[PDB]
Amino acid sequence: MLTYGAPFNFPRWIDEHAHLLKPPVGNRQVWQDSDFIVTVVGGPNHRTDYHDDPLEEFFYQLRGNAYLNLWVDGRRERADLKEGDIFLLPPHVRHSPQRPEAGSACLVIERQRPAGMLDGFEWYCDACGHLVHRVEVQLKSIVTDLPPLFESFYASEDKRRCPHCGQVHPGRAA
Amino acid sequence: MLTYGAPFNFPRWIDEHAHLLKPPVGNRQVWQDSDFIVTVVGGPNHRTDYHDDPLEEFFYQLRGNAYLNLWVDGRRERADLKEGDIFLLPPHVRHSPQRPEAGSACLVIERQRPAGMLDGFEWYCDACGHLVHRVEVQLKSIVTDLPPLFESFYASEDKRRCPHCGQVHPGRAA
Ligand SMILES: Nc1c(C(=O)O)ccc(Cl)c1O
Ligand SMILES: Nc1c(C(=O)O)ccc(Cl)c1O
Ligand SMILES: [Fe+3]
Ligand SMILES: [Fe+3]
Ligand SMILES: [Fe+3]
Ligand SMILES: [Fe+3]
Repeated sequence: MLTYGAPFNFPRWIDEHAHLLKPPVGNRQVWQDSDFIVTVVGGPNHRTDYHDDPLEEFFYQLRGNAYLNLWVDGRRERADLKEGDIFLLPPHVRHSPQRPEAGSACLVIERQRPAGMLDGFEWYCDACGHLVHRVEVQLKSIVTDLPPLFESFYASEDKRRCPHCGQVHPGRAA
Repeated sequence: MLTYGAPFNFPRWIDEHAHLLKPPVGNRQVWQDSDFIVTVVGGPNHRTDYHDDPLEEFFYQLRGNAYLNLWVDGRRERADLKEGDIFLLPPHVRHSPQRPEAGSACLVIERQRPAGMLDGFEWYCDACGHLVHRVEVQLKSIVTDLPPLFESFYASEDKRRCPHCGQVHPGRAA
């Protein structure tokens, strides 16, 4: 049987769940308990973290503009997602999605991570660019597991303290 | 590094490769050698086969209309893909994509199949609806491996002969 239901108009679905896309992630999963994690992400979001996904991530910026802050070698990069753009991210490339515009919508498709394959969430220093803190987690829900992790980073100056130059990361204000 | 390149406008990409989408599949893969198999499928295609994918398949009918002939229990069903519709197909649900309109375009995303996980391609009888022929293959390319398989079915009345009522499947004319 069609465990995930019949086909349905996507633009309409987005219009109807627009009000449900809220910070910090701006996340909303389309189907539950599926191998393909299909989500729509809107704005304005609030991400100061760099995600380290063990698998690839597909992007299709349907509405509005957004961009991904990245690290390509050891340098911070910016990959813009102009409305209409699609993009496939190689596994493990560090990325921090910046979605500043309201009414924005990007289709993001990922995969359920196999047991033992963990996701990483990182923060780097503004000053020396050194790694400040990293949390590895067996990701069970890209919609609910995230906010709690960030909150623990923001609630601790010890986690935010750069082990290289001692600078304390701005927390939820960077 | 961005092994798959930078983001790019999708509508434009489709406009530029429109002429490359041809029968029987109407297939075109966006990125090569990736875990996520991202393809755009246009029309008019020519499919008389039912695909048995061991993994899920994501659909997003971007341009035009199409439909999937299915089997939901033992009955032939039809799941329409109206322009704008998205759909996630559970693994193994038998489906035969019918894409009759030219200039049509549907985003189809699947996964690279792990060794040992085979794909099935089937044909059923018009008369008794019984299974007429099934080929299992370690799918290495949903863009090039398909046509050769179908051609062998069409070139053999023995493969097309229903083991239940003896009716010979119409081949590439059903
Ligand atoms: N790319 C994202 C995004 C995003 O693109 O906004 C949000 C959540 C997660 Cl888990 C991601 O991997
Ligand atoms: N759904 C499809 C389609 C399709 O939707 O047209 C084409 C090729 C393959 Cl291998 C598929 O699984
Ligand atoms: Fe990510
Ligand atoms: Fe520092
Ligand atoms: Fe299929
Ligand atoms: Fe028959």
